[PDB]
Formats: sequence, structure tokens, C-alpha cells
Amino acid sequence: MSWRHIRAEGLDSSYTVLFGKAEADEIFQELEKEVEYFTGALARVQVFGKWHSVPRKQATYGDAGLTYTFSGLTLSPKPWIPVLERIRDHVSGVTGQTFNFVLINRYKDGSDHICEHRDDERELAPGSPIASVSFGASRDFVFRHKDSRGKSPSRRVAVVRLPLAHGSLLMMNHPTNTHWYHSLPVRKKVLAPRVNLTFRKILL
DNA sequence: CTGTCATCACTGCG
DNA sequence: TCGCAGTGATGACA
Ligand SMILES: O=C(O)CCC(=O)C(=O)O
Ligand SMILES: [Mn+2]
Repeated sequence: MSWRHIRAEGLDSSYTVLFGKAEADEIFQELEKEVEYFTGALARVQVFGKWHSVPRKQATYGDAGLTYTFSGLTLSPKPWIPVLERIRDHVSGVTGQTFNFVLINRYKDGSDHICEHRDDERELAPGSPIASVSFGASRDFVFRHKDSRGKSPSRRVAVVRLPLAHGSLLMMNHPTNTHWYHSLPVRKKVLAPRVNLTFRKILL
């Protein structure tokens, strides 16, 4: 197993293909059968005073007794199911990092996406990495430095682009999430679904 | 309670 | 097809 070190100013991440094709295919099939995604209010978001559907399906799973916040609201993730525990255990066995929570984002095709953002670290264990595991269609992932955004950025730090492949793990390490925003842009030629699992270590 | 700060994804272009 | 510029109500925080 080979790791690519992704390095830039205030960016430290590591990328590998963690699951081979056969295993990744099995896992994808099981995620597609079993994951229960949000419906109703949790699948809506208000942006500049207009209501939209979240442009991807989402779900959370995690340890018993954990709660988290979604926009001021206190929520409980769903209990682990075996396929998710299988993924988590492989990530932990390889990296030595442990997680108690996962956010699942399912992009039905290239029109589902997520805009430039930094992960909310407020309820995360201090200094903890985030482990991003991907199954299904490859999708382009983009890191952009915080001071290189918008119309007249103060700095011209180069963007960092990579595809996240089927069965891959991207470890995003501190201080990546302080200095960089990441996104999964629209890619209209991608017709197939992708399921991404972002494992986190939440306080408690 | 107040006031600052960061934030989410769309439309309408080019 | 890609992606820029412009669009604010809301919650975190001190
Ligand atoms: O789908 C992805 O790889 C990114 C998801 C992500 O960054 C997030 O939900 O915080
Ligand atoms: Mn993220």
C-alpha cells in the first residue's frame, strides 16, 4: 500500500487506495442497499434567504450516546451497521486513528456536489484528523487556500486538485482545515453515483 | 441582549 | 461544460 503526501502551504493530507476493487465493489453494493438517508427538513437548506434541497443525500452514524449539532439543533446519529463498522475498522487498523462518527454524502451523479467549505471543528476533538473514504464514481476534489478565494484574493496560492477514486482514503490533517477550503465541484460528464464517508472524532 | 463573524447553494451570466 | 460574481438569515461567540 502506497501513500501520496499532499503538501502545500498549511496543507497536509495523505491519500491512498485503501480498498482493492473487489472489496470496494462489495462495500459499495452494501452501502447502496443499507444506508438510510435524510428526508424532510434535514434535506433542505436556506441560503441567502432562499430554500433549496441539499445537493446530495446525507446520513450520520456513530457510537451510542453521541449527539451532534446540525444548525443549532441537537441530533443523534444512527447506530452503526456492519458495513460501516467494517470500513471504520479497516481505517483504524491501518492508520491507528479512531473515529466515533461518520457523515455520509451520496452524490447521485456529477450534478450533486458540495461547495467550498471548511469542516466545523467546534465539536471535534482538538487536533483530530478527518478520514474521507470514497466508493463508486471517481470525483474531482479541490483544495483552495483561504486567502486565495473570491474576486480579489490577497494571495495567489495555487489550487490543489485530485480525483478521489473508488476505495480511496484521504486523511485530512491539521492545519489543512484551518487554512484551506475543500469542495467536490459539479462534473456533468459523471453519470454514476458516489458515496463518501467522512469519519470524525466528536467530543464525548 | 448586542454586535461581529462565518456561512450555505442557487441564478444569471460569459 | 465550467466556473465566476453576486445574492442574507442564522447561529456561534464574547
Ligand atoms: O464528498 C466529499 O468527498 C466531501 C464531503 C465533505 O467535505 C463534507 O461533507 O464535509
Ligand atoms: Mn468537508
